[PDB]
Amino acid sequence: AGAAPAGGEVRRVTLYAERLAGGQLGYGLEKGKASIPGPLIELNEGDTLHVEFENTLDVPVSLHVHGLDYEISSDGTKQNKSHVEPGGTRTYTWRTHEPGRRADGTWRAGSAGYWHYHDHVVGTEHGTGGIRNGLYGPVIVRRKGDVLPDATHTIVFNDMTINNRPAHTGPNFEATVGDRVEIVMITHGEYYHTFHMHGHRWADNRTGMLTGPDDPSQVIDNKICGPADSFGFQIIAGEGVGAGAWMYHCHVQSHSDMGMVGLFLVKKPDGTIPGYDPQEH
Amino acid sequence: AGAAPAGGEVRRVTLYAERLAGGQLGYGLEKGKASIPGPLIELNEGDTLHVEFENTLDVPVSLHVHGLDYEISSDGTKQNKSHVEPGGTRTYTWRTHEPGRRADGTWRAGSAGYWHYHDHVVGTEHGTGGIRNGLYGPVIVRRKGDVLPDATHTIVFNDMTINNRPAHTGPNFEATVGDRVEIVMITHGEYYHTFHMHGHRWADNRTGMLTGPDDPSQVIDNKICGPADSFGFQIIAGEGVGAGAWMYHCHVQSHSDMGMVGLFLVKKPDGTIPGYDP
Amino acid sequence: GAAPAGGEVRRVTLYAERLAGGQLGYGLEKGKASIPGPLIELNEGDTLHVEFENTLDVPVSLHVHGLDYEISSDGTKQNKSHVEPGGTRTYTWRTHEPGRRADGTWRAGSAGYWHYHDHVVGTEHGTGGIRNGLYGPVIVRRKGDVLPDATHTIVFNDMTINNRPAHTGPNFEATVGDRVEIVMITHGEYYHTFHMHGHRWADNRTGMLTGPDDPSQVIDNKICGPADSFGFQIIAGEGVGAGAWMYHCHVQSHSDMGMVGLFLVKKPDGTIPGYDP
Ligand SMILES: [Cu+2]
Ligand SMILES: [Cu+2]
Ligand SMILES: [Cu+2]
Ligand SMILES: [Cu+2]
Ligand SMILES: [Cu+2]
Ligand SMILES: [Cu+2]
Ligand SMILES: [Cu+2]
Ligand SMILES: [Cu+2]
Ligand SMILES: [Cu+2]
Ligand SMILES: [O]
Repeated sequence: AGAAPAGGEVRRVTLYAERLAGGQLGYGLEKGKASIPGPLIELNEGDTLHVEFENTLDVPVSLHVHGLDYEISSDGTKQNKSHVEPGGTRTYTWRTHEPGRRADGTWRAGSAGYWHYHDHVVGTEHGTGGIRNGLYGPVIVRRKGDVLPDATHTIVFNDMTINNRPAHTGPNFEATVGDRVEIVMITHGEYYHTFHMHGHRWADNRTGMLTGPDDPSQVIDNKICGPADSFGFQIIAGEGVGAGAWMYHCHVQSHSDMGMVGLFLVKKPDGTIPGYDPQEH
Repeated sequence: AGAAPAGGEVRRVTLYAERLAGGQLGYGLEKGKASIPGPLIELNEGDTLHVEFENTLDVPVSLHVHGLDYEISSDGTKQNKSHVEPGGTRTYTWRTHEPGRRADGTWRAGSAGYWHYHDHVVGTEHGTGGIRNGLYGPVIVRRKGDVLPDATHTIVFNDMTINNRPAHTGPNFEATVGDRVEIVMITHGEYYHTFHMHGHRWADNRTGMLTGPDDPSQVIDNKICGPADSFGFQIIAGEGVGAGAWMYHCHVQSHSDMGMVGLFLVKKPDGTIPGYDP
Repeated sequence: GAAPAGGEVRRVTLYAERLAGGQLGYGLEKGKASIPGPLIELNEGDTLHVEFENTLDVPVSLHVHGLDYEISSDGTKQNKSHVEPGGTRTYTWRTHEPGRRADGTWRAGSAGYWHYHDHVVGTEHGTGGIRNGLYGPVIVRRKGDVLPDATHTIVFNDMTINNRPAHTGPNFEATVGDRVEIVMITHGEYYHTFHMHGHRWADNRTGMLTGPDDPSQVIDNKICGPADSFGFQIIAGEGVGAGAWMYHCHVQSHSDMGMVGLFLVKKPDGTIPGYDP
């Protein structure tokens, strides 16, 4: 898909918090297309995003971002009078920025990386009940020259669920051998977990690729993660291992048993998966 | 900026273990002056420090540090007769070393970082009564050319508290927009936590800040941590996000909800906090 | 000294058996099983065929982290690659050197501190097979890697170190100045914080910085949860001297209840000063 360009476009989008089946809550880019996870927000460093947000719930909701620049007005908390009342609208405003030398000669970390947004005022003032119900979603902020993927898949460990799904309902994601798949992995709630993928590995750093033969970042297939931790990577599907149904799961042993498990379906060029007996789950 | 010198002085300090109000145990720089956490001890790589310790409790205590060089005699553990009787005194010596190449020709990591000290002898032989009641403190060992801060603030997640404080008592931490703020973050006791800061982000490396455009240290705003973990960072306060009461909190949902929160009170240059009730 | 560049096809026989005391483990010969299992060491490019035998009365299997295996070597009941009671199976592991793709991007190497474990006993994620000790280490070395005087594996399995009864180590001995490798794996149900007295290491691939432009953190305390694996190499007693150098999980209760051990660093004349158990 090429590579990211340099940023600096004032983007704007519409966001709504809606009720979902089963008492669940979610964000969507249009009324009635709310999902869990929320819609993937993607940005290039420099970009500015106005988020026009409406609350269709009977309770106040908010919209709070990790890792992006925001004045306190866009804090998204009761503490800075920045929530959205029932039936209310409010425009939030996020900025990103590039790395660069400061006047004291110290490097200013840019805004790039794998981030998230969630609610901060439902249930409690730290968003506990809203986060549990599914008011969360991913934010990617690229830097110029970042390799771009063929696909992007978000995997939130929210307590003992994957993306609030029922135990052992995945989700599963598909690809084809060689694809540049990207994974965003976020964690929410009470518990710590350990994210693990069969047959694939990545570098523990911003992009999940090594920069080169002098990138000392370690190569893992298992990452521990806690509430609100976010990381991402990109892998080449089946690189060095082939097609097949490739397990991902939480490696905390009671958590894969209770069903924090899903499948990375990496397919041959003809769309088949060898040995994928769908009844092996 | 104005950085940290090279090291290699011999330094000396007096530290006491005391009871404070209501079952509290703590280290101080002089008597009566005990604090939780204990006093910040700061060095530059290669400095030797001679801690002249005195136990003022009616039970044994020790002084044990992370990451610095000490010889086995200054473990601060009962298991090798390093603890201190009630009323006793003992000098613990910690050393620091610069980075450098070795005998076999590999690079030997400097003793620089964000470290800590704690008791190892109260309640149990791993300091479980002593860690739980406040007998811990921060340690920073600066390299050469380390950027120096305007202020330093220690945040310790000691099981379910920040600095053995009551629930929902901060601490709160003040700065002006533009101040170079260093944060010493230590976890202790029983729970993993995940450290969070509103509006501010830092590098997951030694300094908390990147070396330049080839430093691949991840930039994060949320860090999982477990007992005896120590990291730290420098951020430019309200840089790119402005003045206001910026929350920091354990992002474990019940933990924040149960009071593991405090406010980073950041000022416009006139000493006021937009949107906050001072 | 230094590790070579890989490329051999290496064969080995592997056995799952019951141990005394009702546990389970892997060995290289029959009656020689161990918890953890034996250390498997590879160079980047090395292929290893694992001639594997289930001597247990239930399906066991072998599943590896890090390495390149085809879905046929997956080790899961899910992909029908577990081994029935009494059966044999060859699991094949490959490794790859790093290198730049036609992509232009940089492909990471198989090198690392890895581990194998059972995926089919107890449950279909090997929870009962890991619990009773069916686990063990792997070190894939990159061309030129430093090689040590010793390697020791410390597995945090729930609240046991190497499935050992509480407060019984294991202790490992060394002489001042030795180069000592530690493989640290965690398994099971709990998070942990692995800590060593008197010693520190780099939080990167090898546990040692490349030099003064390696920005890696230096630590002596690392939080790890089920299936985490890492390693390092420390110079024994470096700058700190001989002694009984304690290592433990740093969750207070976990240390209190026997997740402790010792790193016994001898003076060259074999004395460990002031040590008396
Ligand atoms: Cu928050
Ligand atoms: Cu989990
Ligand atoms: Cu948050
Ligand atoms: Cu200790
Ligand atoms: Cu917490
Ligand atoms: Cu300690
Ligand atoms: Cu698995
Ligand atoms: Cu533990
Ligand atoms: Cu596994
Ligand atoms: O696994």
